[PDB]
Amino acid sequence: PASFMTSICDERGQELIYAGMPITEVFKEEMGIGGVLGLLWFQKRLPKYSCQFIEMCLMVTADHGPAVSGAHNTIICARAGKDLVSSLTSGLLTIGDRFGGALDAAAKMFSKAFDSGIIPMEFVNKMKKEGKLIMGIGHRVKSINNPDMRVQILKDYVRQHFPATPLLDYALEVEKITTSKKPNLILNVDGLIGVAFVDMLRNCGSFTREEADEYIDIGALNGIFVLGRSMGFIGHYLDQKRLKQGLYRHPWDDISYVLPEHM
Amino acid sequence: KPASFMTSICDERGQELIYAGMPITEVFKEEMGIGGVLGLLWFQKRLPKYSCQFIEMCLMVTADHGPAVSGAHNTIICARAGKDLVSSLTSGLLTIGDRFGGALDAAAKMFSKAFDSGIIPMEFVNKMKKEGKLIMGIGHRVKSINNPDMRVQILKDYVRQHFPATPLLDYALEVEKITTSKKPNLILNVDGLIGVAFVDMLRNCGSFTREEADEYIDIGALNGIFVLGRSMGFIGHYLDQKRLKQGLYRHPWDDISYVLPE
Amino acid sequence: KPASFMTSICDERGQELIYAGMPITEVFKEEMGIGGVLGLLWFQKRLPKYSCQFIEMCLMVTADHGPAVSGAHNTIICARAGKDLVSSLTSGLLTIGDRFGGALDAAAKMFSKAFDSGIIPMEFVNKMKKEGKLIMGIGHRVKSINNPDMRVQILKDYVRQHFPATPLLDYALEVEKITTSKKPNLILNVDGLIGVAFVDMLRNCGSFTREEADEYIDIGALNGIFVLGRSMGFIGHYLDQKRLKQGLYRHPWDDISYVLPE
Amino acid sequence: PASFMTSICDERGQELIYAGMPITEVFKEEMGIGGVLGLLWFQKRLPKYSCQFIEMCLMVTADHGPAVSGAHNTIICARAGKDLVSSLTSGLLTIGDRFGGALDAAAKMFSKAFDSGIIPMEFVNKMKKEGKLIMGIGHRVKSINNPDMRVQILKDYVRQHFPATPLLDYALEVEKITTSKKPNLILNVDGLIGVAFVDMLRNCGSFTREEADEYIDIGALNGIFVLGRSMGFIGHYLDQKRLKQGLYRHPWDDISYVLPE
Ligand SMILES: CC(C)(COP(=O)(O)OP(=O)(O)OC[C@H]1O[C@@H](n2cnc3c(N)ncnc32)[C@H](O)[C@@H]1OP(=O)(O)O)[C@@H](O)C(=O)NCCC(=O)NCCS
Ligand SMILES: CC(C)(COP(=O)(O)OP(=O)(O)OC[C@H]1O[C@@H](n2cnc3c(N)ncnc32)[C@H](O)[C@@H]1OP(=O)(O)O)[C@@H](O)C(=O)NCCC(=O)NCCS
Ligand SMILES: CC(C)(COP(=O)(O)OP(=O)(O)OC[C@H]1O[C@@H](n2cnc3c(N)ncnc32)[C@H](O)[C@@H]1OP(=O)(O)O)[C@@H](O)C(=O)NCCC(=O)NCCS
Ligand SMILES: CC(C)(COP(=O)(O)OP(=O)(O)OC[C@H]1O[C@@H](n2cnc3c(N)ncnc32)[C@H](O)[C@@H]1OP(=O)(O)O)[C@@H](O)C(=O)NCCC(=O)NCCS
Repeated sequence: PASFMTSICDERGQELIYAGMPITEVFKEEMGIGGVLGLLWFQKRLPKYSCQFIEMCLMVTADHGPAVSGAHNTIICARAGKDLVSSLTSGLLTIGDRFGGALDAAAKMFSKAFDSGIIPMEFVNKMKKEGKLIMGIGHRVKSINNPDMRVQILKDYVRQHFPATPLLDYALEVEKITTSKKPNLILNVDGLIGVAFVDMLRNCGSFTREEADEYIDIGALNGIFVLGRSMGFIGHYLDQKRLKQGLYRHPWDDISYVLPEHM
Repeated sequence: KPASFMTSICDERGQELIYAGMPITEVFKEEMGIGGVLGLLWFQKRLPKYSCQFIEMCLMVTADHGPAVSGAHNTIICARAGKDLVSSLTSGLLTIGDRFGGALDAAAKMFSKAFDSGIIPMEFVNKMKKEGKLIMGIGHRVKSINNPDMRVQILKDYVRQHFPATPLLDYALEVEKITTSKKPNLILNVDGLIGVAFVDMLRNCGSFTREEADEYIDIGALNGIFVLGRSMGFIGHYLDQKRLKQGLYRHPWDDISYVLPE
Repeated sequence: KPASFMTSICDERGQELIYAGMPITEVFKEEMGIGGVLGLLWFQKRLPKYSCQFIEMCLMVTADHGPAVSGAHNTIICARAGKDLVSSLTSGLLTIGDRFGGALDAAAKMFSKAFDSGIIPMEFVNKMKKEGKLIMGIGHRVKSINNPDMRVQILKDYVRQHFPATPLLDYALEVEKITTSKKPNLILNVDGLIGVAFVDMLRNCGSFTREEADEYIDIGALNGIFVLGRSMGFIGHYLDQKRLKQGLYRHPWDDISYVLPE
Repeated sequence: PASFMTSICDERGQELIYAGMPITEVFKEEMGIGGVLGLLWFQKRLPKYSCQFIEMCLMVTADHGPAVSGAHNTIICARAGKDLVSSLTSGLLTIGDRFGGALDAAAKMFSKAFDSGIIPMEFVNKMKKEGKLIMGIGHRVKSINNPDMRVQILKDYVRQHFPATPLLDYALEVEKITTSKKPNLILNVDGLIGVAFVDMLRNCGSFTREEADEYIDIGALNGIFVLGRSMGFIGHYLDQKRLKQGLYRHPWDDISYVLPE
């Protein structure tokens, strides 16, 4: 009896198959990278606007400079003379709850609040009372004084193409409240993509409510940022190889050593 | 004090994000796509549209090749071990670079070295057979002339229809005519096609000098293409094992030979 | 500009290296060993000799458990793909977690909470079984009451002979009597044994307050013991695959059920 | 035919075995961590002085502060709220030719020079003429004026306990020359451990010259630093969490953005 099960790709036959679509049909149907992601991650032929939204998400998350945790770590590996994969992975491993990997939790938290019937102000006050950070809100450098154009682009697309945007609308109401409290509490790219994907999955017509919930629960949304930002991290690796930057060592003047005494 | 880091690809400090000198709104207004964003971030060039589309086609054809290959299998094992997406993806990516996923790069370098040495295809084939070296990017387990690899056919047709010049692909196709005459399954395979066509894009699209094209190949651009493309399939395998509720795996002892010292 | 980083464990700025307030020469003069260095670097404490020796025993008993387990299997595949030592080690380490090798933190937390709350062993088990929650540190795929784990025996024997008190181990063993009477594979596994024995060590060695001991459990120190110990074996498997001249692995299709959508 | 082959550990029986030794015998013989490493990596019961040297190497490489590439990367992951393994791995992935991973190359380069009969001065000149860095030489902060006590501790042990140290003696002659040229060109911890392991493996009696050279070739020596430094990287992970350190973002003033116009 077979010990493994697989559903997404069959490479055994005359032609490669992605989720029951032979590769020739993938190209004949002009499915693009977004359509291939729809097949491999969601086992569906998603609508064109959904495929294009996926591609837009990969484009807008591609890079955000060398200062962020993962790009900084990739740059260090590259400067340590490591190979592409080691350097990329060293940076990818920083993606999580604080940096880049709040899409899953933003989708879950905003969907829960919305579906439960609580209004935006009740959601904000409940999270504050419980000491819970709102996932998908907040940014170290972008703010109401320095808005995030990636969020604007995504919003504009969703409004032009999506048949329904109730969760995005709810999250934008939350953002009006949080930014009035502190200017950095914007709806960040993780929050935008997360809530937009809930609206997309629930209303595109390719999924049942249970199927959409399963995709959010198993972590598909965070994958969008991982795949998108991998392009920028590889770009930083290549750039540092071209720049011929030597081994980095962090300066002692930026480190406070406070070791135990009387040992 | 002087800056310790240098960067050339992206500037997020302003009001509007910039990728290699193009503000993010312009990237979208010019319909650059994923391939154009790659050209900006990896090469700091605005590539022609046909080159951007070829890059996307490469990412589509390399997206996945089933669960049995080294990296997909390692990602599946992590997923079955209850790990998170990034850990599982990275466990599989870490298998890439030599015997798995390294042939795009190896084929681009080998064919480029032969072409740049000024030797003709027959001299190249004979030099490799004398040196007991396999030609990288040549050979398939079952495909042959008149039974093509469809991934090769699709990409090759696009490249020949859109690229102004394809001298390295032309050379590789001349090598294929010779190797297939020796053994019919010695076709130009998908690694060979992508490798040589990617070199032809860098050398002939007009955005690079030869020094820049050769440098991007040397520092690993084709390793990047395989990694970025295949990451999509590996994430897919992670999600699939969770969808299929697959539990912890432990390899059976009946498929392991234990030969410890006496 | 104020310092952006804070650190407490090692100072390499002076002529002589310092580990947690001790110059490296003093570490060797005091014969601290690997276990004593771990006490300094992970806990910033001087530990009794039996605690240091227990730590070393844990690292020795977790060093390896064959090539079939998730992480060793992944390391081997990665070595067979021609990759380097660190990539291959890390591909295997990334499988460590809730199902394989990384149940020490959760076992320590769940047994400590039950023990501290005064719940008797049967009430803890029945609760967990009624709730469908797995008891972390219980269960094994191949070891059982019919095939006992000698690593557990060795650890138990040491802890009972050398520790001043073993209340959490004693509680966990009462739980194991109950779970193994239900199903023979529901043994106290190495993750459970080390997890509870470390709680007993931290709480009763005299180097920690209860609050300090609870914090190190909370932040995840205990899983580190298995990661550090098993890294020796995974490096061993990497070297073994090179010494055995093992080639590229591909999982056999006969062991995979392809159920794609129609 | 079996799809996997293995020779280091057999867990199929009632009692676990490491390279032919049942786990109870490992403890009965007081083999320690160093002895277990001898079994799992070298398939040998090594002499006690070799086992103790292995343990000393793991102790001296355990940590070297938070500024080095790998510790820094681990710290960044920890500050990004990641788990232990992800954070450790992010730092281990920096180990290589420049940082922590020059033991294999130092052993190879020094062994091939020594065996070739070339004297230390002519080896230094030959590498300089060929534009090749001497692996195992050099350090960013340790120098003639800021010596490395780890190297001193290791040297003292090797001189007191090893039966023969010809490669270490040769490397120390190379160091005298390179440090006269530039103060940073010390024999670093990678070079010391690499060359000492060649002396250990060739002269402990457990290996033939062929077996000893194969170990250098497959890359066992780099594993000593990886295994040792993993303790320090885990220590940094724990430390950042205990210190409740938040998400890090590098300051823009320390980055020169030079994009195309
Ligand atoms: C991204 C992030 C680390 C940036 O935080 P920051 O700008 O450095 O802000 P600080 O951590 O200094 O916190 C400042 C204050 O804002 C509050 N705050 C920050 N982010 C918050 C959020 N998401 N929800 C609620 N309150 C938040 C803090 O609790 C703190 O309040 P206090 O003054 O009452 O203590 C943080 O907003 C966050 O963790 N967000 C959630 C994860 C996420 O969405 N990440 C993706 C963006 S990188
Ligand atoms: C796919 C592949 C296994 C098919 O080969 P095969 O039909 O099994 O060939 P065999 O191994 O049975 O060898 C049969 C003959 O074909 C030759 N041959 C096979 N592949 C060849 C290649 N790529 N270039 C030149 N000659 C080749 C062999 O040298 C042998 O010649 P001989 O009979 O004169 O000794 C093989 O072509 C291959 O591995 N190609 C990929 C090369 C590559 O890109 N490798 C990347 C990792 S280095
Ligand atoms: C290690 C582990 C995967 C082995 O599981 P296994 O032997 O393959 O058993 P299965 O997953 O097939 O489960 C079989 C039955 O035993 C039960 N079971 C297995 N582990 C259990 C646990 N830790 N607590 C309670 N019940 C358990 C299952 O609930 C199931 O019960 P059912 O017959 O009523 O449905 C599992 O015991 C586990 O996850 N343990 C907790 C994690 C841990 O401590 N890991 C370290 C050891 S590798
Ligand atoms: C560790 C290392 C990166 C530190 O370098 P550093 O002190 O920052 O020195 P720089 O890179 O600024 O180079 C300064 C000069 O010393 C020379 N140099 C540095 N390391 C050298 C070596 N290992 N062999 C010969 N010359 C060396 C450089 O060539 C340069 O010479 P130049 O001024 O004539 O161009 C470097 O010594 C090295 O790569 N060593 C080999 C790898 C190794 O053993 N690493 C383990 C220690 S972290």
